[PDB]
Amino acid sequence: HILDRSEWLGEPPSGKYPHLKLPVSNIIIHHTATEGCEQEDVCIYRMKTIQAFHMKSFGWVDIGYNFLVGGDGQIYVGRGWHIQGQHVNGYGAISVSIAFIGTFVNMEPPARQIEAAKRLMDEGVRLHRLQPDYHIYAHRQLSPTESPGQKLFELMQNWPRFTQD
Ligand SMILES: [Cu+2]
Repeated sequence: HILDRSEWLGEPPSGKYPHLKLPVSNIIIHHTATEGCEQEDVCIYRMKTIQAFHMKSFGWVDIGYNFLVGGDGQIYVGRGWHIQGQHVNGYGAISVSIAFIGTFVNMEPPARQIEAAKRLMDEGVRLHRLQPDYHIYAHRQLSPTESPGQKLFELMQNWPRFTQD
């Protein structure tokens, strides 16, 4: 279940932003450092609120992430596959971001949230958005941040395609 901008009731982007050359080789895992969401209506509310924060507080053209996944086990489309993402605690790696909605410092995401990210990535490969040999990194490997949270970072150690280096 993938909710696009029309389904999470988002605003259109306020301007253009550099395109991503596809397929991309890297996925970067974030957390949103907000409350999590375990049912669609709450996830949609969170998405709207995060988009507003990014657009109004930071002045960005759109919610910063390419994709987000909710504790409801659903995928939320942010900027999508074709547009470069933007992130607090920035980095320049050519990649697509997936933000786990929530804060995973001392709690883990439910299985269904992790499974949503996995499903998103396999679809990326099928539709030629992600290279077949793509690698997965944590935001904190690339920038001085806690993101995606200690507990989620621990879980990632055993993920297929997770790259320590
Ligand atoms: Cu949909």
